Amino acid sequence: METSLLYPVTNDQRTDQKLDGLWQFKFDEAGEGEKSGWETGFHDGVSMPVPASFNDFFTDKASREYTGDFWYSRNFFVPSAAKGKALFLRFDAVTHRATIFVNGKEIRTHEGGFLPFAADISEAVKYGAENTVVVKGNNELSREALPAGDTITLRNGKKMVRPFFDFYNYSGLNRSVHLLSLPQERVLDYTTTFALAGNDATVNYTVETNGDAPVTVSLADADGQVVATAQGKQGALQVQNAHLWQVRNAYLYTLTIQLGDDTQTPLDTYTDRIGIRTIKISGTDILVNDKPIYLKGFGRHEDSPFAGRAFDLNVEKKDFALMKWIGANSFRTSHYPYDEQVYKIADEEGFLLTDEVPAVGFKMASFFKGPWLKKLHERHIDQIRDLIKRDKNHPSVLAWSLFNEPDTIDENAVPYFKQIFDESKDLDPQGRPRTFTLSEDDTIETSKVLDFPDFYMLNRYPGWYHFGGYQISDGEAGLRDEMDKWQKAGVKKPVVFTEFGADTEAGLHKLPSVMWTEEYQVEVLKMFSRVFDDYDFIKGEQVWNLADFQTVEGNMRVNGNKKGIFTRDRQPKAAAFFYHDRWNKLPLDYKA
Amino acid sequence: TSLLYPVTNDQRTDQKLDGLWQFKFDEAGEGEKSGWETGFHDGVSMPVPASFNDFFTDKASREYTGDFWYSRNFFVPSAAKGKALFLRFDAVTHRATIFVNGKEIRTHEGGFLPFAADISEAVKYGAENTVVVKGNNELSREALPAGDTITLRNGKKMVRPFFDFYNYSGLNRSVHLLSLPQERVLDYTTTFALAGNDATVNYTVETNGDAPVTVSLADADGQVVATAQGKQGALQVQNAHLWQVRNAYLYTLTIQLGDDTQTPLDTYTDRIGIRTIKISGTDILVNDKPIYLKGFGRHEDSPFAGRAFDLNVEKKDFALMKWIGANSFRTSHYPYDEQVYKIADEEGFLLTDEVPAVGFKMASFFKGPWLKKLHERHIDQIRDLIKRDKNHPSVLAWSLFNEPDTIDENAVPYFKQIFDESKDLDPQGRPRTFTLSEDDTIETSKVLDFPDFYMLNRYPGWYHFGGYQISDGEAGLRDEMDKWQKAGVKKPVVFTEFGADTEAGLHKLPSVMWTEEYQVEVLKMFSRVFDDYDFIKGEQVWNLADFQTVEGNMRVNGNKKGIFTRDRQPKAAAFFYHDRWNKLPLDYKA
Ligand SMILES: [Cl-]
Repeated sequence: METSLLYPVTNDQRTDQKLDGLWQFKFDEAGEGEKSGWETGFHDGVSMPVPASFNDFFTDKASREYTGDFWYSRNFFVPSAAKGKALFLRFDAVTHRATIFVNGKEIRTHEGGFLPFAADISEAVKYGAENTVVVKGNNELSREALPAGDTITLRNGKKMVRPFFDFYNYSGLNRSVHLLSLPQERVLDYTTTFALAGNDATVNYTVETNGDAPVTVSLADADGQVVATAQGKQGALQVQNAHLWQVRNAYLYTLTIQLGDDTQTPLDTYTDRIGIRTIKISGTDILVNDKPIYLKGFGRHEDSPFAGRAFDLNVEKKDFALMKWIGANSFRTSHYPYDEQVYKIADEEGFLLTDEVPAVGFKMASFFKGPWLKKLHERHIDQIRDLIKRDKNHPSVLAWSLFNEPDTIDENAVPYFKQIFDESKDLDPQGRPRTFTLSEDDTIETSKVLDFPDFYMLNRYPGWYHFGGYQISDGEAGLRDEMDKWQKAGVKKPVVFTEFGADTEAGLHKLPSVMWTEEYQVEVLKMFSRVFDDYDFIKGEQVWNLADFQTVEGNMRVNGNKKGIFTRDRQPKAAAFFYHDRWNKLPLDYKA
Repeated sequence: TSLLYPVTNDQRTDQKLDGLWQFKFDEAGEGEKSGWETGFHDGVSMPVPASFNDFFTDKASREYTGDFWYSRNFFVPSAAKGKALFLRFDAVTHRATIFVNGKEIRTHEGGFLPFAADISEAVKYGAENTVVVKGNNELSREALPAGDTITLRNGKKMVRPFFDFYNYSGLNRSVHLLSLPQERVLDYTTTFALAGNDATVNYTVETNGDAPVTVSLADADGQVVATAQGKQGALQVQNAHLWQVRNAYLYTLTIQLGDDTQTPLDTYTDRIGIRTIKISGTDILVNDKPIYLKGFGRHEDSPFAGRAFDLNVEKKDFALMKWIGANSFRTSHYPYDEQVYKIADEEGFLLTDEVPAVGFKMASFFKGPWLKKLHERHIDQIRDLIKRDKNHPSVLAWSLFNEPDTIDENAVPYFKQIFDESKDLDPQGRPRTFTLSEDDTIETSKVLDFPDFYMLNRYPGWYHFGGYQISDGEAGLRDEMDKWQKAGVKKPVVFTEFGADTEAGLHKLPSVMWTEEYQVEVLKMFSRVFDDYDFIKGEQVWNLADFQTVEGNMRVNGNKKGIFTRDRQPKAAAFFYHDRWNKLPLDYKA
């Protein structure tokens, strides 16, 4: 029930100072952190950068694999000019679980390590003095929290995780920490939808505030020129001769919201950039601004060698440099909400994102049978609400993914899907498509939930998990056989392939190819391309993965996952040049 | 005296002595004073054929320089009493003395051409006998290939070559025990002419007696199509199947000694291809049509045998060269095992046969007292090479130096002499040439009148104008190509080295030197240049596969300029040539 997830801005009514830097850090295996006073703060631990996953900074494995309570400590200054304002610490992500103490006093908890949350500390600090913030984070996985997984205990006592997902359990203060001072009466939320008529457009907005003061809304273009204004919390901004936002061709207008009448100084100002564009599913078409498009891309994680799962602006800007070069125009934020700065860059660069909530693991290799479904569901729907509230105004969000590879064959999955889909059908004012990925075991013959998603996202791995090597010929025929069945039943919704590919160890070559070589990656991708091109209802290809990424140790995991088109260092495998050639030859309206 | 390859029939036997010999180093030079020439069994087992270097875990052995000893027992059949008995050594790198049953039979200089020892009177027919080989692998400016031997401050001897490849040494090729007739074929020659659909093989036969000679040619199905009598003669082949590039057809030649009445005294058989080679101004003509050369760039180098011939690697190297569209290669920088040419003959490849005249330059050379003995051994190894490989249809040209220092005006007497003393050795009179290094250019080279066609070694984008400078390196190469064109070049030009070290697995966007992408970028550049000039009639890239090399800070475990890895898998540049070369016809530029 987060009152507001607006991204921090700086103006005369709102301040935002980052608390990033080095913190004190201590493990707590015994769980006696609070018994012995760590919540008042400490400086007898190890320095830990923020934001950063804490796991890879340690040379010993038990610390890399640590599972339990852990503590971050820091001092921060509160200016005396802040007295009277609404004061918040905004945590952009604490994986997975956090209790926040300021000066020894408990402020709040939070569940879910991938969305932001703020702590009202207005009453917990001395103004004009140094205060202390302590974070008691937790790490464990259970089937009652997203991402789904288990926590086991080695015979020697140490806890460790057995995830139901691929990626590594990178943990800790994974994203920035802000100190905010906001007006007492302020903007909490706003919403935008768009309509196009001829060369003109209309933004339809609403604004939520914690009070009754008047609301002025003003829309300015790229050069600061005001082009529409309106009064009140509902309204319609008329933009004549609009500059539409276009795939791989962004145009962003600045939106400005202010509280007060013209006898006041503005009691609050908020500011955000939005793109004027519309998204419709029509038949099997995905329409952006009423012309069909064809998705090309990935397939991503937030993973980097030094930050773990933490947001790094350098790695993010290179991922976009690469993705623009290679011809992509879309990617899915698998398998969890990304740092907010990523959606701002997709807006700036004209990319189409599939925003995913962290519901991986709904799949035991009897899931929906059990009793952890009650608590799991609360957290799932709550994480879906907060995700849609945070990112709804980004032009680059195209669709919401509400599961990843859930067990759709279990008939008991249908009551759960009915509930999730019912409870979310109206969260997004733009009413974009809501979907999920179907795993390989989940086909037109075996899935029970094919009626729900607004378009289809298939995860197919012929040539890797099935029909590998010289059997690849049988795998293509068996995929063509499935795609034949969709066609017969007459798919009325678009189909998008969202995973496929091949683990590839850069530098491994063979002629002829063998699984794991660079040549085999290309043969596999060429094979998929031949299938995609032979069916009109296939409307996009998102390969797995963009880069190689870290993973839980295992005998099938050559240090992480290696399915990337690029290495973890962000350099290209042979498959990168394949797609660089294919994707820059496919137009935006491919198949139409 | 005879370098014919061994064959098996009723007059001639041939049995390999390959396998595990005994082996000992002789750093002191006491082996003969110690009685080792009588054979020994107190050393280490060593495969033959194979270089001995890579079988030792200590660097002192791997790098050993000096006298080393091989010893083996072998059985001489009773049935062989009365024939000419021979130990034939296919290659002993670089120097050998041969002992049988402790008796010194013969010595040999040069480590890449075969020699035979007559052991007819040194054996006990019907029992075991001993063969011991005393080898040496020192280098000096008086032997090919050229280099120096130094002593370290700790006494140990170490080689410092004037060439790139590693000093792989020992019994690098098979050892045969031969049984030959007392009167036998020693040599033969072939030359060809064409006329319509008919051809003429012009042969001669060298013998060590006066018995009559009888030559017959049969086609691939065994049908006889021409006979002749006499030590000189001409076989008339009606409606001949010509030997074509990447399209071989081989006739079987059979030489037989003795008149129509006696038991046959000797039989010798070989496989030849009917085809002609002419340099017509600026074209290379095979069967009177112009060709365009594409290929490598090779070494005899494999992980486990070293320099030694390994038939598995050779058939694999050939499988790859056909896959990639190539049709030629140069046996840099020394004659190869004789099997390489027979496969070349069966696969219709064109070979440039190179004598180990490498390292004739320092970092001058033709201004030293070593030339006199160097030249002795040089023109002798030229004679042995042409005598051995004459009759192969697949040998296109002879290469008499690799990267000699032709800038000094003193190279000119020596070239003059080498080129006069080889003038009339090859009966087919194929073109004689050599490679010009980066420093030897139209502006600076003093031996440009000698070669029959020009072989160019250029490394823009690697040893000069690397990295972002590559564009200035391309411009300089076209500069030099403009000056050749200005100088009115009348002989053909073939690029025979160019390329870039590449560590398989190193990727960068944009590229940096040593990555797979940069190599493709460099090879594309050279291609752009080659295609804008008509006198350029061939591209032989360096190198086919990563090969081993002396240790140095620029050698990342050997040379890495190879299109394929030392294990013979492709780098990205493999697929660039696979695309390009399989689209250039055999008559590109005509
Ligand atoms: Cl206070």
